[PDB]
Amino acid sequence: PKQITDIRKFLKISRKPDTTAVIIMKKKSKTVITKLKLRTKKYLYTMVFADRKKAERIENSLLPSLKRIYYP
Amino acid sequence: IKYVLDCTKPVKDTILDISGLEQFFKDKIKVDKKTNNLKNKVVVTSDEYKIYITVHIPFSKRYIKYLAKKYIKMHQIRDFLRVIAKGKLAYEFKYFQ
Amino acid sequence: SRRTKKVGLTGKYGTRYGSSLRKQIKKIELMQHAKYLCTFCGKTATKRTCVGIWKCKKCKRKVCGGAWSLTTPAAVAAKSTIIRL
Amino acid sequence: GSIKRFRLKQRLGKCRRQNRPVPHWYRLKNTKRRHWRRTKLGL
Amino acid sequence: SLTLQKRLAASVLKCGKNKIWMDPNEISEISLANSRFSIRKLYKEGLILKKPQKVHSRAR
RNA sequence: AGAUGGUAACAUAUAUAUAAAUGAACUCCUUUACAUAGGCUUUACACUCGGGGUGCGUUUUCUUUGCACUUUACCUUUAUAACAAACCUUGGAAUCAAUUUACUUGGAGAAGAGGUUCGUUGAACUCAAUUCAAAAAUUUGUUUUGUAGCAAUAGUAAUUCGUAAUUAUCCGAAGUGGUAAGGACUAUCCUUGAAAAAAGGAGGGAACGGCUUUGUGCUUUGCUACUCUUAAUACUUGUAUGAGCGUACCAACAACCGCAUCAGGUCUCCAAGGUUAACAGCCUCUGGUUAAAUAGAAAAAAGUAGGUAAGGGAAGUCGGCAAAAUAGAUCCGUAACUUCGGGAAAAGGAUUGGCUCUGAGGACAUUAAUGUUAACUCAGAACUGAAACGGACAAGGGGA
RNA sequence: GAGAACUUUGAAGACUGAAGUGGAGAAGGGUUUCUUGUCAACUGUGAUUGAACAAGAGUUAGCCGCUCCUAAGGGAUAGCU
RNA sequence: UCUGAUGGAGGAUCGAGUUGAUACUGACGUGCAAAUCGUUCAUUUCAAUCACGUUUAGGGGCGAAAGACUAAUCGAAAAG
Repeated sequence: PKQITDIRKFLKISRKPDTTAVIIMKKKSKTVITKLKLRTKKYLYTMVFADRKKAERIENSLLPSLKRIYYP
Repeated sequence: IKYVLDCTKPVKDTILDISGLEQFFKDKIKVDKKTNNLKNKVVVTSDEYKIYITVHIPFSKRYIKYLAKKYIKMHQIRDFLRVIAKGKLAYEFKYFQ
Repeated sequence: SRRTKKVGLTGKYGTRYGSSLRKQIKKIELMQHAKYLCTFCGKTATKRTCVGIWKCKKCKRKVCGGAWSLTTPAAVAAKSTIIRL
Repeated sequence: GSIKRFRLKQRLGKCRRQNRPVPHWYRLKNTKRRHWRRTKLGL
Repeated sequence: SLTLQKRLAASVLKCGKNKIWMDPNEISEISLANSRFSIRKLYKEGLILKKPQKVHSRAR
């Protein structure tokens, strides 16, 4: 498992052919924070989003033919 | 900080009163290891269906459950009653099963 | 304070073995555990490592010597005769 | 033991197989029988 | 008769064999249970319980 | 035709992925790779204390109460942080200084100051990202978020709902030192405490672009955008991932060996609480058991395993055989003899409980003075009791 | 259950007392393991129990081991007897 | 020279465990047992203890030496 913080690196990894699935995790903190995890052949890359607006925008902009799995 | 213990169900069954409960909490909460110095810092208010304890010092919510169990044990009620947490700030009297 | 009147380092042996044997072993353990002058660095920090090997804690350099002392009279005499020429 | 050689394990299986009783239908027309605790097969 | 159920219940509830309790009456259903699944189901419905650990207070 | 920073110790490739930093023959090293003893120290696990939450229990009386749960793996060169060391730069030391529990170290360069690396560990440290202010054709201070990713989706403890689902918690601090490992050391040896497979580093500098062409791999003419490294795909290659074997159970209490379901023997690891020096003894929690080639009743002799016995105290007996006698700890005192080390726990005295107190022994910040907070360890004094207190357990008889 | 001191369940009184009849393994054993039946003999008393008897079933690895290396050492080759 | 600390040596001491086996000449002696049980006792940083592997084979081995041990067999094993 690898955590990545750069949004451009995240999208660049997502667009790659190896990537198959994106995992969406949402949970209440104290506000709901989320974690987006691309599943590649080598590693599983997660980025943590504190806000909801940016997380939704990234999820929508995410390439759609790769399958989505929501854990909650 | 306000703690609420409801007794709506038991007193609707009329198996228990509110005046006795409230009096018990008045003379039994011990602050500074003393049983009758609630004064300004800790107060207990009144309600026809619930009981409210307002606290301004370090306090443990488990004390209310302890005292309620004490009361229902003294009045031979504890065999049918349980104190269950409702939310972050409230207890509630519930029957078995 | 002074711990032993005369037994010295042989106090580890207690009363066992003869007094003469303990005194004789003391005489040479004294010089077996002593520090010697490292003629290469000039610091008195040469200690016995094994039965005939002496290492300088500073030089890290080791030298063949006697069993219980860095040098033996028979060896120093021979070296003196050799260097005379 | 738990760790065994292949040949030893096959021998154990064979010795277990030879411990079964005579078939009933054949009895319509055994003595070389052993118990794991009484007689050790030593092999 | 209920040795199998005791073993399975201990394994399922992750406690000792001596810490499981069958309902003294209504043991026919317990005997009918012969799998981890069934023992889980009828523990959830309350025919086996896990007896509380013996109290070892530290107040003294 | 083979990159770059730092004075240096040394560092740098973060591509999905730190993959590539030319390098032959021939060499030289390193790792693998090693004893014992002693203490000091760090970390993890263990244990424990207090707070918050949840559930249960006691509740004649007392009890802000007693108990349980409150978790987080490998992997990410895990990044960083911190620390023992070693090294580099500067520095230039006697009024010697730094420093350890201990000793260790220095003009062959110490202290101080600033750095580098390895090793311990593995989210420490604002660690990362983010909000807000101050530096410029990207740096420093201030918030939020996240158990750093794994990760909560899993576990655990609860409350509900047809009978499979919902919900809430999973966080604020510390102490003891038991086990294990690591580190830096010191000491011991007429004892110096394996090897190889395998892997790495270096020294050295053999070979050298591409397209076309003359002549017999070489000289040559005309042009330049090319060599390595990782990944993917396609085709060819015989079918272009991961062979075979062990894996149940006992390990003694009836699964082993003693002719047996035999009180025998039989190797290793984990190791809770109380009392305590203690992994002793005794009692207890988790786990396990309540079974032993038998039961019931009676209860005399005798046997066997123990107890206790007035007065005397070895008269017993081959012989004090057996048993008894204190026996812990603290304080005091300790002879002959001696190889000077011992003898020695010589001998021989006193004290010891409980309770209520008193004194001593540390760490952390502010403008010489004031607050916050921890460990059990010693010493002393009152009071108290059927004069008893190492109350059980445990535990020298001495001497000539 | 025909039959219960020694099969099972619940309650109680106790024990083992983390140097444990607690968990993992090695040697040795070899199916004793599991489930379902079951009692002729055995389980030195009983027995409906069982490590007995009967029928079925059960052991899944690129990462745990062997396999590889070398040690004390063994065998063998060349010779030579 | 003397005193107080520090330090942690020793085929040093006590002592569980481990390894043994002093005494009761206890029990048992048709035993639980062809050597056991109980209490007592010796031993615990070293000439220490254990396991596995390996070497030495019978007029031979091995022996801190008892004619000990060499698979319940030893002043010459066991098998034919």
